[PDB]
Amino acid sequence: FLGALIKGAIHGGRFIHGMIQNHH
Repeated sequence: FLGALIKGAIHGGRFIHGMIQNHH
């Protein structure tokens, strides 16, 4: 029930595109 794929949210939510949830 961790939910978080560690590597701290992929890599910190910026590798893809702002986490797609942070984007800009």
